[PDB]
Amino acid sequence: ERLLDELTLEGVARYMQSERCRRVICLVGAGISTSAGIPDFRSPSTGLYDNLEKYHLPYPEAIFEISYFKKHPEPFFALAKELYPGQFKPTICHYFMRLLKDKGLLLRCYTQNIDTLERIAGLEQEDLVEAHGTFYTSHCVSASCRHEYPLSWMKEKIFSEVTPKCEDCQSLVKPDIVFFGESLPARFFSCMQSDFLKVDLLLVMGTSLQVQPFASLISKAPLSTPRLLINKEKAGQSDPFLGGGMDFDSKKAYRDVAWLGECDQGCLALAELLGWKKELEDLVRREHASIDAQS
Ligand SMILES: O=C(NCc1ccccn1)c1cccc(Cl)c1
Ligand SMILES: O=C(NCc1ccccn1)c1cccc(Cl)c1
Ligand SMILES: [Zn+2]
Repeated sequence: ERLLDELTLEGVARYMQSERCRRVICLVGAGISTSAGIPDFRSPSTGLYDNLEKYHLPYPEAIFEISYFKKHPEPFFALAKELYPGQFKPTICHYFMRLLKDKGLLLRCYTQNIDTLERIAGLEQEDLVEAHGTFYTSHCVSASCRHEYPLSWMKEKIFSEVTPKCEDCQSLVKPDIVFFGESLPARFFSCMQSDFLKVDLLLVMGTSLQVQPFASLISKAPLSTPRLLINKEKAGQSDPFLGGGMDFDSKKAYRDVAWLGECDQGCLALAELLGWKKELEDLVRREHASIDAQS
């Protein structure tokens, strides 16, 4: 009746190595980068919204909003200095996605994260839909210029506490983040339209599937497509209040599996089942060593 022979990680692994599973879409959120030292600035425990008094804001969310930013970019860039990572070292989860790419299984990774770790882990622009944008590149805001600047340039400006201005036209330069008040990139909708005709497996890692329209991606899968959640908490189920949600646990469940724990440990377990654990270990050890050894 169903593509998975059982609703377990082992069933998913068996399906993945069957001839029926050729194209995997990953949907990822902040949970895949916390072990890298990047806080989930949507979890209250990080306390982002609490410390934001030194920036003297009209309301807390204005520092994440596009119009305020264009009028007053200094608070955003001071906060960006405060929150700048000490290192950019992707996680076992990120490299698991790189292994998917290497094995010819990765159709697309849709990410909510702006932290660039997918790119550092070796996913290419074509592999990625950065649904909420990214720090990886920045652009002059003037429509007639749009000069692109890499993260190293932006970092130099942020740490020297100089507001980044375009070298060609002296306009403000903004990281390619989707600020509040901007629309998600057109790439998100056009890729969605094409990719979900083609997907054999949805791997949902490190996201509670609460932010829209990203969360709605799980309902774009074909009805037969298995969907594996690797996350500290079960998520994406139909909300009993607000009227294609995940069904892990009912008598009617047939394709959705929940593996509850840290994303790294779930990806290690899945890799072990697939026979990839040594490959993943070697890839992570050498990439981490190269990052640690940046001189
Ligand atoms: O996610 C953030 N900062 C970490 C980071 C990641 C990659 C590159 C630079 N910074 C971040 C979130 C909200 C507001 C600001 Cl201002 C920064
Ligand atoms: O989450 C979003 N953007 C990321 C972000 C990070 C730091 C500062 C501002 N925005 C976002 C924006 C607009 C609509 C939606 Cl649905 C999400
Ligand atoms: Zn410019």
